[PDB]
Amino acid sequence: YEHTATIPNVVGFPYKAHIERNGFSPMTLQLEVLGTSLEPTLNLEYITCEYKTVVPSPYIKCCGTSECRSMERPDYQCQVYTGVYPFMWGGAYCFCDTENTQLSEAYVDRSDVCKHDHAAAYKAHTAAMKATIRISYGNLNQTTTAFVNGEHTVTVGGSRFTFGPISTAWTPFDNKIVVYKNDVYNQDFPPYGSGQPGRFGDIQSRTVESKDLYANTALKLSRPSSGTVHVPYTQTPSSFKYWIKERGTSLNDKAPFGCVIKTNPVRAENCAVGNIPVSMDIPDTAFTRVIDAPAVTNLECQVAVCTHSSDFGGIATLTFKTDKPGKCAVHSHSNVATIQEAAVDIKTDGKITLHFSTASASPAFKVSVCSAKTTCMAACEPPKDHIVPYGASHNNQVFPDMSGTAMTWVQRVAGGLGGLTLAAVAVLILVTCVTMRR
Amino acid sequence: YEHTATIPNVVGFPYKAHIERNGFSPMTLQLEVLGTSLEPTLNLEYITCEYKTVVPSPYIKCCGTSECRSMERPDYQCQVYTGVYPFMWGGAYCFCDTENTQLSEAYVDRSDVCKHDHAAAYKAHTAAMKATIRISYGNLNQTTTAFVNGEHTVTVGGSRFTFGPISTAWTPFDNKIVVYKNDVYNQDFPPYGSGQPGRFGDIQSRTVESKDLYANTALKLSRPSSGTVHVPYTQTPSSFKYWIKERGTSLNDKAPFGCVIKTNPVRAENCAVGNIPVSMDIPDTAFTRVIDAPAVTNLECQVAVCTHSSDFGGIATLTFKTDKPGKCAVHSHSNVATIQEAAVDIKTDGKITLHFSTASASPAFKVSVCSAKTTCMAACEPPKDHIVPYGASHNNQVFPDMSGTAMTWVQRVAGGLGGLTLAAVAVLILVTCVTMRR
Amino acid sequence: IPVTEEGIEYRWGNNPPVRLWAQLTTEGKPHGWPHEIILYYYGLYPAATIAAVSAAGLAVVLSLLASCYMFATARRKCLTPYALTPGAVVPVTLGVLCCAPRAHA
Ligand SMILES: *[C@@H]1O[C@H](CO)[C@@H](O[C@@H]2O[C@H](CO)[C@@H](O[C@@H]3O[C@H](CO[C@H]4O[C@H](CO)[C@@H](O)[C@H](O)[C@@H]4O)[C@@H](O)[C@H](O[C@H]4O[C@H](CO)[C@@H](O)[C@H](O)[C@@H]4O)[C@@H]3O)[C@H](O)[C@H]2NC(C)=O)[C@H](O)[C@H]1NC(C)=O
Ligand SMILES: *[C@@H]1O[C@H](CO)[C@@H](O[C@@H]2O[C@H](CO)[C@@H](O[C@@H]3O[C@H](CO[C@H]4O[C@H](CO)[C@@H](O)[C@H](O)[C@@H]4O)[C@@H](O)[C@H](O[C@H]4O[C@H](CO)[C@@H](O)[C@H](O)[C@@H]4O)[C@@H]3O)[C@H](O)[C@H]2NC(C)=O)[C@H](O)[C@H]1NC(C)=O
Repeated sequence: YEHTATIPNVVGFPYKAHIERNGFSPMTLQLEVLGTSLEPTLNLEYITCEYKTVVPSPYIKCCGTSECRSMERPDYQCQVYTGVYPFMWGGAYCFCDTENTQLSEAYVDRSDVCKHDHAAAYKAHTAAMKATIRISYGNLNQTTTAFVNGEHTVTVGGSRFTFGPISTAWTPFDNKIVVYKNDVYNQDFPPYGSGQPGRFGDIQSRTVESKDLYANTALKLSRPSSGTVHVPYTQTPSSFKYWIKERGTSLNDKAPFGCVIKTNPVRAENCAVGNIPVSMDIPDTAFTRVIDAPAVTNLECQVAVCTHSSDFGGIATLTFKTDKPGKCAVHSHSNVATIQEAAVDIKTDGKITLHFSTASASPAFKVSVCSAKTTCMAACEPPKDHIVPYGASHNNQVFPDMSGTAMTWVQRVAGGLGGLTLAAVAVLILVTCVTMRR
Repeated sequence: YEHTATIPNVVGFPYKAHIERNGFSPMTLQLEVLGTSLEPTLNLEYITCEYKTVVPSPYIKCCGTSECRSMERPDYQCQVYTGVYPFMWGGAYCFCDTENTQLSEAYVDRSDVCKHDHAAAYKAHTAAMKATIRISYGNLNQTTTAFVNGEHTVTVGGSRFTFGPISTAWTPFDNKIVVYKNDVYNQDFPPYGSGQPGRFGDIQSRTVESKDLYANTALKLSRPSSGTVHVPYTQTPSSFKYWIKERGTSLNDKAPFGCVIKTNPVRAENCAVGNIPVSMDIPDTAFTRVIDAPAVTNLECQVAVCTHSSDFGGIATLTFKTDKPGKCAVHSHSNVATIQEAAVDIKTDGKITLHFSTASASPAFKVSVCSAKTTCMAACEPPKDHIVPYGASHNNQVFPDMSGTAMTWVQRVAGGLGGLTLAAVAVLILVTCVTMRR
Repeated sequence: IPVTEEGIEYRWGNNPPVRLWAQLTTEGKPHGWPHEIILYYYGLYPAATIAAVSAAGLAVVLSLLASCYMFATARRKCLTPYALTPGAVVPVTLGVLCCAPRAHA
């Protein structure tokens, strides 16, 4: 047998779907999502660490000179001086007055902890949403996971399900992503081969372990002063230690739809957007034949309380004329109220209790128990608590149906002057047919 | 200095870019593309091998009965049969005539050598084009690789090139990829969890070494015939060996724009479509000043042959009047004809030839040697060949613009017929004022 | 095999593939008479050369009548007012306008 439905995407919200077919009792399902990830389709543009400049020991020469080297290295820069007088610790050091040069050399590379802590820069062009729906019917509760696109298909017990494509294609990321340790940043990073000193991306390597480092940290190599032995230089500071402080927040603290952002297989888990379509394949050995079901006649419901609270704040009472005990399956044929627990146990006496939940002042929902229906009407009252710690179990709908007390006064003003308007027409119809001819 | 050009996307075809700024000599360039390989962003969805039906020796218990264990394998099929009589080689087997059961089981798993040869089903939704360009100017001759998008930047001599985004967004991969050994079949394979017996994908495991094998090959058992210790089983044969021989041709052998298709990081190299915008950053240490450049005057152009052949059919004797020996950089300025060698030397007497390649009956282009311009003209003839092994080296422009033989007869008719239509309009003013005034 | 202009590749047996492009030859004769210049543009684009020559033919017969229709209109406005009233047809105009009132009309 085949059946389709759509469920809203909010987590911790048991949805009920109703199945009707000729020759069997009606049956209700219970789909309830328990988690939802959203992994982008990554590719590392580059990776960023905190650099290390290695200035080796400066090589003097006491009589001759020396020349430049032109080695191959990321930000290599060496240049030789004229005659300097070292004067190390006791007396002089070359024992001349001039013609004693001092070659200086400096370069940069990646860190030593670059494989441990690092910012990782990715690109999010597509995304594949997973889910963790649990499924409840009869005496069967399972919990399966499935990629939410309209072709993957999973089986539960003796039935099979598949989940359609997500309605929208919205991402909390953008096409740019920065992953340091626990905080993806939605910032348009500067691209590869165009790093800027001081700002994020001063050193850039294509993957975690490779050659071909890229760096322009503006390394300048000045001239040594009077008679001490030191190699001085100047450099713009490490960008990556500015970005550890000057980072404002994460993206976990300014995500749009209230979604936590984990980091290690970079994720966007538990969003709240759109709705998910389903497809059912319940076989025939799950229903009950109509002979085995308990026959129900003469329904009549009668409300008691009905507050507007976000939980199941409403209790109804129903009467009936049965013939044998059994187990029915209730359902609501409106999006105004949602009856809880779906699986009542009918007995000999004609009296059961339910629990529903509305959001408007006057409902008009209609209840089917076992192939028999009736309609319920209530007069409801607003609650008192302003801030509640849990979510919303109803559907957001505020409209009195047709016969609420707030709309009954409308029909006693609409029929009043509207019935007097046609009476002013019916005078003119008589006048424009009697004394247009006499 | 900054300059933008749009090279065509033809593999193995030189392009001349020409730079003219204030004060310096005119300088040509010669960019040439060598290879172009685009790859989609794959992600494996399942892996298909052969299967291997395992079945153990059958179990016969002749004193009493037995029952099935009902474990969980992919296609685990137990069925116990009633009273048999085995007839082993020496006499009977189990010393009775009835009341003896026989437990027969068989199931399926993945093949032995599955990690060696295996089909793989990927997904093509984006692309990522790389290229390989020979850059030539002066004494600089290098070859680099870069991603073709507006974010990657390569340095060659001292400049910083950047190749723009592709005009089109065309991929010969539709959405989906099936790779076996050296070939992609442009297929629409069934998704993970919808295998069909005999058609492709009856064995779908999520990756190579993981668990959770999926298989529906319709493994049905039957009872042994009368008196032989065997076990019969019937099931539809291997789908994977259907696909090795029923495959017509890969996408390699029917790709649109001359593409060839490799397989290991699945890709499709040397595809000739669209055009690439570039961005140039040549510094001022590569040009020459107009002081050192030889001033060239008194240009003149005449041709002798002008064959329509595809390579460089056509010679051009060109004279001038110089003062100092030096070096020039020729170029055209119209897409009717293209000029070879781009940098020809000079001599005191003006006698230098050129090799153009046009594709029209009467070309009319214009040549600049060292900021010294002229035009040319030709009277071209068709060649006596039909099929050529090499490819073309001319932009297609079939239009004999304003001076040829095919234009002169048009100008005499339309300049001779139009002169007698407007002449009657002169008579329509000449006579009609004299009649009307009289 | 039809080799049109962009070439083919073809593989025979187990040899490497071979690519062959098509040259741009013809049968006519360029740079000559106006009747043999149409055949040069006939091997090149054989179906796009009839729709070109018809609009170069329709533009000739239409613009030739529209000069004579302006001649016969301007001929009429110089012969008519000398044809209403009884009077001579002034043979100075007879050399210019070969007037149909010749001899007894
Ligand atoms: C349908 O499917 C499930 C399969 O698991 C089965 O029903 C589940 O039963 C388990 C227990 O067997 C339920 O899990 C636990 O229920 C406990 C009972 O709740 C009481 O206490 C809480 C807390 O005060 C009250 O709010 C509540 O009103 C009850 O009085 C909980 O205490 C457990 O809490 C755990 O998680 C919370 C976080 O949510 C932690 O803070 C706790 O420390 C603790 O770790 C937990 O919820 C489970 O809820 C049931 N699932 C259902 C009903 O969907 C059934 O067997 C199966 N149906 C059939 C017919 O077989
Ligand atoms: C710097 O820039 C220059 C020009 O801009 C480039 O120089 C050219 O490079 C190519 C390729 O390296 C050269 O082509 C080679 O020519 C050799 C000799 O040519 C003769 O033989 C061929 C074949 O019959 C004739 O067509 C031709 O007219 C000559 O008579 C060939 O022997 C080479 O073939 C080799 O390679 C191929 C595959 O590549 C093999 O199949 C062959 O067996 C053989 O091994 C090749 O065809 C060309 O001659 C160079 N000069 C010019 C003026 O074009 C540099 O490549 C470039 N870069 C540097 C220097 O790094």
